[PDB]
Amino acid sequence: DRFLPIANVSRIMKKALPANAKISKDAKETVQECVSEFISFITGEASDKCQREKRKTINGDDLLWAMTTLGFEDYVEPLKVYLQKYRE
Amino acid sequence: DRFLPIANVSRIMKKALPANAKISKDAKETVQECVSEFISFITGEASDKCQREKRKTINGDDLLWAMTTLGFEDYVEPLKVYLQKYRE
Amino acid sequence: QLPLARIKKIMKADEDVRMISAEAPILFAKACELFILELTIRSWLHAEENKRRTLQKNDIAAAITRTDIFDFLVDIVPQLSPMDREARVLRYREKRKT
Amino acid sequence: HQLPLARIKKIMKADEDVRMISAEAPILFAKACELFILELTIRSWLHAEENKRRTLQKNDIAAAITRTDIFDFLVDIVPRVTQLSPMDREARVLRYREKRKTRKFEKTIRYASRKAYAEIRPRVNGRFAK
DNA sequence: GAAAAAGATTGTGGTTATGATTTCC
DNA sequence: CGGAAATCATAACCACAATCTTTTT
Repeated sequence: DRFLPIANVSRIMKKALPANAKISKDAKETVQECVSEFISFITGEASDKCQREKRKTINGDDLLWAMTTLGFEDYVEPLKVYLQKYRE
Repeated sequence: DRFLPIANVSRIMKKALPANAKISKDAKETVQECVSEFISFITGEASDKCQREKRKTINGDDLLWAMTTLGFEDYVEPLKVYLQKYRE
Repeated sequence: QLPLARIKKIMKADEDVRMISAEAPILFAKACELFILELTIRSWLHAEENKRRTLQKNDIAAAITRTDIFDFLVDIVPQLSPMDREARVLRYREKRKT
Repeated sequence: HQLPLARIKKIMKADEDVRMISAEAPILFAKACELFILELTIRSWLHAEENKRRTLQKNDIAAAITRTDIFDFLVDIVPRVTQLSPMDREARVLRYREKRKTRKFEKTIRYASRKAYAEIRPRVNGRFAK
């Protein structure tokens, strides 16, 4: 629907956890909804920057700009690396 | 979704055609829809034979009985052979 | 990955949005991965403090509570100066009911 | 298999009167669908040849359906023990076309205490465990 | 005949490999 | 339309209580 598939989210949560660990269904549902709000959140600020700048396509630099201003700077440098190894 | 996957139907069609032959999108879609009707047609008739015999599990002999009844007799002998030779 | 298409859909649900570059959903797929991992890492800290080996909703709730940059998530379980970010978070939370 | 068993079961179970299905039934059906496709395609290719074409087309499938009596249950897709007597068989085709709309292809749970046990039980990696 | 125990066989869901569809050309 | 590549959907896997079918009582 309006969420990323819970099975992808589950797969990623496990990677952050030990083998011993198990995850509740409602914990998967919560993370799923947070993941979606994160997209809406970042997209919101980036979209705002584009309308201020008279442009109408959101690009990667917009998204990266939004993460830096919203406190997610830790993601920016690995994301840049990832962009280019993908060949941008 | 109510159909079998169009790629698989398409593979089986090609085995009945010459190498030359080509198959349109709409011909694949039509055959795909016909196969689903075949299943429903056979399954409904086998389902009735089960109710009449006050049974609740549709089994292979119910399918074969329906096929003969509805005029697909030409499949029955190969299917019985297919039953046993697969079944091992 | 995380599916590019459902990312694009979620992005375009904001009416204001307009056009999206092709690199953007690919960039989000990796960023959502990192976000899931940080949220999980910090939720797991809570579950350990309570000597359970199962991650539960209230662990995620505690991590959202504990870490400021997760402010925007406050409604799910009922760089910028600390307070300019707060204003961007509030305007976002109010648009969410719209 | 050349046709997915689970998807066959799905189509079978769209009939509300179906309860349980033996493990052979889908296996048998996968092979019967194969023969049905081969026969349907064989006869459709005739019509393409009569029309001096190399491409198989919807209207070829329709011609085969129209020419082949036991395919008359399929007349709706292309608008505009002994075998039943053509007339007896005809009545079963009409009852089939009568029932056709009532088919629901959404997931339905038929045995709830099974679902109860399946959602409470050990899984190694999604799989049921001992 | 009817009831009941024995014996036989399926439905059920979380994960991921498998392969089905979507996009190009 | 077929084919390659990229993207994405899901069928198969697992085993046992529940339920169906046969045999006993």
